[PDB]
Amino acid sequence: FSIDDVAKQAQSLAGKGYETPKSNLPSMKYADYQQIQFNHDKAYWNNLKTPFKLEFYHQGMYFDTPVKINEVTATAVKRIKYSPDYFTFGDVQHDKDTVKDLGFAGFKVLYPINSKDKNDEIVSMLGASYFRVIGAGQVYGLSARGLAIDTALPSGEEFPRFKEFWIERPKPTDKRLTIYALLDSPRATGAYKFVVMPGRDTVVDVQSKIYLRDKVGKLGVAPLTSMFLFGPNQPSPANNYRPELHDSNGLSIHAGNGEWIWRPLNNPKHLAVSSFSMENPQGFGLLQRGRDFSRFEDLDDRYDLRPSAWVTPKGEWGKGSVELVEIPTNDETNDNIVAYWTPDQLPEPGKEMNFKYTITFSRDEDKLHAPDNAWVQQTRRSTGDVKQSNLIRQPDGTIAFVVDFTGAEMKKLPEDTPVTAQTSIGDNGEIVESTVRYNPVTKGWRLVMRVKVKDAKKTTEMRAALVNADQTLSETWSYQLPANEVEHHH
Ligand code: NA
Repeated sequence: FSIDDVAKQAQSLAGKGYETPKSNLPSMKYADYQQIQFNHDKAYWNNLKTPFKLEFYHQGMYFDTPVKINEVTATAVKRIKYSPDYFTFGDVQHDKDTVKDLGFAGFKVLYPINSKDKNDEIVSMLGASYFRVIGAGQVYGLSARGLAIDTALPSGEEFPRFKEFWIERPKPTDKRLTIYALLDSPRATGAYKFVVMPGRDTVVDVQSKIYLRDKVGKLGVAPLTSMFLFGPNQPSPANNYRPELHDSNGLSIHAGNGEWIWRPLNNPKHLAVSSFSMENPQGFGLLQRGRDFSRFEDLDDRYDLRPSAWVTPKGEWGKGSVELVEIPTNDETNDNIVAYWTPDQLPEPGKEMNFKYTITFSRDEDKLHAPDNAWVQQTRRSTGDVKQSNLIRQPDGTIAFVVDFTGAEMKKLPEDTPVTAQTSIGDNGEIVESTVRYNPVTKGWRLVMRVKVKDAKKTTEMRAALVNADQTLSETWSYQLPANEVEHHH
């Protein structure tokens, strides 16, 4: 069994009219749902000699369609049948006749990633083509997807879904788990081979074969979905003991031409789409830079322990854009950040597309960056004059940003190193002041940029990179001041 077996099924589906899935759920309040729990004593492979274990999700609410799950042993492909016996329901029905047409909603993978005597979750595959992944000592944060379609387009995003999985039984000695997945969507289908490698960083190897059943406005490859409520770049308007609240705070990109770009995330008042056009992207990911607990202070959610996800393409992906979508949100309950690679041109429907890449879920951001290129540790917004601290100061139309850089090589540079800053700003803004100074506390350099906005109702974009005389010392801080962000009222 290989990806070809799945691809064959994908190609077939792509050559026929799309079959809209039909709900198979009978009569549910969320409270009741939370009562349906998987009997940990029923973990798949709990009887096998293998560190990996499987658990399943039960249908209910908006998980109104099932996914088929098969196990791939050395000699056979066995369909893992759904049974209410895998779960405990307590208060809910679950009659062997009321759950007759039910199947699994999704599945999770367990592994002793933290300690030998505990099978902790490391992967969760549930809903559309979404899945969550974590490394050692981490807590669930951002999600990845098998594919994204027409995201942020006025015509409406199309959400493909994984309808079937093939999980091969690992040898007792295996440290990796292979998962195959069949993806179906109104205008697209696909075949995936996932290879999950748990560790300090849990790395997922991805190979896919996508087929368009019909042309689409936008194809999102290797998508990531996260959440950003507020942070020092745009602090919470309402009092909150939490200084920050987010699963990611920036989009990191290693451009086709070698430049490193860092786009701090926002929670704009209006839908924001940012496109970084390039050819052959070397890498991109939604990162969580700054993991000291004091940035978050939340003991229940532990944002400080949530993974950064870095996508590394295998091969040349050609012309397209690493796109960032920021959605207005008032709550941390719904993800508002999306990132992906979207190709400029697509081949004719039915034509096969091959994408190979790895997704690294890590807490070692410094290791997800080139050592000889400084990165932005944090971005702090402040009123125009950074020297001023008066509490009743009236807006003077100007705004400032304190951007702190640090890095392996930078930490060694001498204090008196004449570090300069190459800046730039869009037509809607003007750079009033731009200074760089050494930070003896961090052993890095601090940039203070003050800019004035011409029209607060329009978007304002600026860029800055630390340079030396002989070279470029840091990634390019690429910031966007959302429209209506610095507007005063009432
Ligand atoms: Na602190």
